[PDB]
Amino acid sequence: LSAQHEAELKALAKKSDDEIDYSDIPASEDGQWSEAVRGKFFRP
Amino acid sequence: PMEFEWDANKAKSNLRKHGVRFEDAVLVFDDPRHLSRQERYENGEYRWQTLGLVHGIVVILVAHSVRFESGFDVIRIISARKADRKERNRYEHG
Repeated sequence: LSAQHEAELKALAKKSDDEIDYSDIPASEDGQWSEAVRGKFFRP
Repeated sequence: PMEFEWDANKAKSNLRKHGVRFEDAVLVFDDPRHLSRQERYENGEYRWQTLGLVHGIVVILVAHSVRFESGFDVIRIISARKADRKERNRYEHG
């Protein structure tokens, strides 16, 4: 990645949970993730 | 086979509000450990949420739809944000 793109991702990695905005994708609970599939859309 | 679509204005707003690019949100599907849950049927497609690791640096949550066409699938990216503590816990240990 460019240095600037990498920097954006490292800044995001350091964001605290307090700084997350749930207005478009609300917070979940473990129970809502009971029927999840891992690797569902993985294409090699 | 899979292709990706989104509204360009929604992508710009998502970057402004949440700090996540849709071009990076697409990369959750390249993480073999991505974790996906189906929410509802909406406007002729299934809405899903997927957690995955982007560029080895950050776990993101992606809201998207899936539609099946003749010989290919289309994922529409709708929203994306950093995963929180519970969501990271499901991504690592679910």
